[PDB]
Amino acid sequence: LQQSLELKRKMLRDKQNKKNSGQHLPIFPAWVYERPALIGDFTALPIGTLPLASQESAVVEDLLYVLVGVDGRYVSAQPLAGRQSRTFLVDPNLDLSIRE
Amino acid sequence: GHREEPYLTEAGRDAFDKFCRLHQGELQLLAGGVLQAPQPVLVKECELVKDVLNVLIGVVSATFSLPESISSLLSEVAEYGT
Repeated sequence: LQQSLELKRKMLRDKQNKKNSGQHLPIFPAWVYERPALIGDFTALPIGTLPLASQESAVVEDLLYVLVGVDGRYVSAQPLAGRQSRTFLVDPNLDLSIRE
Repeated sequence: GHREEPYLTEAGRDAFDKFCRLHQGELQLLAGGVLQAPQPVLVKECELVKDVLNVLIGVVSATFSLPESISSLLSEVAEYGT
């Protein structure tokens, strides 16, 4: 997240040197990269002890939200913000046959 | 009248469990107590078929780690899942 901002300035100097007529090449403002809400991915019951044909409906609803990036009802996006890496932590207890 | 009452090849699914239990307890007494094999029942019919279908997803029952004639029927589909 913070580390990309270095790369941009280092390259801006090189392409400013490369042309002798292109003066003051433009860039996009900082908050377009900084904000984690402008990108796609930014009480609670123990679901494991529930019957099977209710667990199935609950988990398909949560996973369908997780596909478009937004956090589900039992899946938290771990704060590994920035680069092309991301992890998710799913609710520990569920019936095993669904869980695999 | 008071109804002749069935015999032990006509009644099943209650008498099957009773007789399986009887056959089992007879066997353990005739051995000495070293032929121990818990549960002359488990599961059901439809619930057992659902469990067998789930074994193809990758789960096992309790006799493998990766009614008593169910083991012979079950091995045939368990080896398919594996």
